[PDB]
Amino acid sequence: AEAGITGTWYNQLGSTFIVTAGADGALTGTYESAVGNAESRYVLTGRYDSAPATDGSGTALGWTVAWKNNYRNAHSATTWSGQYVGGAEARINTQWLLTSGTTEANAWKSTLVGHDTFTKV
Amino acid sequence: AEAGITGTWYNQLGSTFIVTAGADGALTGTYESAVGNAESRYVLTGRYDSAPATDGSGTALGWTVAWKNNYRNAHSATTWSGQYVGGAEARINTQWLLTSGTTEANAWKSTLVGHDTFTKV
Amino acid sequence: AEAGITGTWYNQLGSTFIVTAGADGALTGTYESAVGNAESRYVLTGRYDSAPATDGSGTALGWTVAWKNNYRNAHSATTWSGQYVGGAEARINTQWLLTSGTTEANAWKSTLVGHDTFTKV
Amino acid sequence: AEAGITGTWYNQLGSTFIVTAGADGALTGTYESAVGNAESRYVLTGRYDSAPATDGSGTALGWTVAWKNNYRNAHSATTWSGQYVGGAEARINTQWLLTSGTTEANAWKSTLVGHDTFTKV
Amino acid sequence: CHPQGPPC
Amino acid sequence: CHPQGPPC
Amino acid sequence: CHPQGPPC
Amino acid sequence: CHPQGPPC
Repeated sequence: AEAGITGTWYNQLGSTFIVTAGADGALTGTYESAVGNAESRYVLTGRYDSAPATDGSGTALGWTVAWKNNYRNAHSATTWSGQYVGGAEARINTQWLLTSGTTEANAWKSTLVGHDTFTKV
Repeated sequence: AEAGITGTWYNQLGSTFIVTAGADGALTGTYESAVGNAESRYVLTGRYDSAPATDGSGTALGWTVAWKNNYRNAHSATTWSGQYVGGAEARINTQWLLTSGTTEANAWKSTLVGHDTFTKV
Repeated sequence: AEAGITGTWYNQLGSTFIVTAGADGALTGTYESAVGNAESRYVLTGRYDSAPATDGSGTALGWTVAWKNNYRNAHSATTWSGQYVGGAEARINTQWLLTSGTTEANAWKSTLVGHDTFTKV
Repeated sequence: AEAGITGTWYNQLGSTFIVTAGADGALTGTYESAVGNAESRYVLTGRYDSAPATDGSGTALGWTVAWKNNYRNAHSATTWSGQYVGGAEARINTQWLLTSGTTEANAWKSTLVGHDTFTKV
Repeated sequence: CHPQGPPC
Repeated sequence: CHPQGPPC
Repeated sequence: CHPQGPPC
Repeated sequence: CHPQGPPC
């Protein structure tokens, strides 16, 4: 992976994620929403396995976005967990958790779950 | 939050997490497993909301650990998603996702889900 | 399990669940919300393992509630998945998924996830 | 939904699910694994909203399979939670939880999470 | 106020 | 209209 | 080879 | 014995 991960990825709803994978396991970049805009850009940070297994297994990885930038504060954070699979049609398959900040009476319904696939195309 | 987050947290199974929360939303530190050992230490990185709502709502946050260090490679990554609640008995309540790297035939069972509570005590 | 499951269970938020576990794996009963009321009662149905392992392993089980009765329609359904553990302080530990009916534009945020523990006390 | 739900559904891995949706919210049928076989058949039971909203919203539903029949006992149960969407290309979109019976030392890793889409084709 | 929650 | 969703 | 998976 | 679990 490593060099295979570095680049631009797109998901099925129109979001774009740009990432550098550093030599000792660091992921750093930006996430931007549909429309695409100077103001839908948010910082991302995560970690990946820098020595994956040599059989046809995927590379495990994860990252976080807090939904606050200079134009907007949505009082929430999303984590994606998944694996990179390389080759002709490389993709990242993930499941995600989105938690909102709540009062204690509302805490039982604070978290949504879903899934995304990212491609280079 | 911010200064309220910075410190040592413990969960119900004996794991320890040490974190600095930086002024513009960065979380950085180390995670160590039960036993406690120079060799069960792993790097963590994440993001938190640095301007939370002024009512009694929690602060939303997330972080990632890739399970590789100089002594061990488990070919997997965990993301925690949750919120900090402060005061007399401060805690971080989370749900988590653990993905292993797999072959495509095994991909349907790659991910576990669970939940942790961290305290300062 | 079987006879061990049959009865009244209570969770940490004040909800009550009454269940019969039938000889060949069937679960049938009613769920009622906090307050407790003739009008917060909903039908439940599920399945459990009727020949569990003889070591100290739990009994795996699951059930569903659709949130419609004669007084109220909330256009949603919850599934609980977990295991029964018996003995002096018996409990059922679960994780759950709540899906609302949505338009296709809203489908990405249709599902919440959380967790409950039920006791006989 | 109701009559729209009743029938045979197929997922992306080769599994087949046959269901009757009863007039007051009951779902009953059988699930069979890839290969297709007299011995990969398991009982299912669940609930669905029998009066859905008249706008273009989906119908919310859920069901459970315990993985025990006359030929095999896998000591586990799966719940699916999701919604039916009708029309030309009808489908059921779901997320699922699979719990195994475990000892208490192993309970933290008892549950897998994933997702399926079922079609009539 | 969803029926799963407290109260109602 | 949460920023994770389409659009905005 | 869990019965939920492919095959068996 | 995964490092997330108890012990090791």
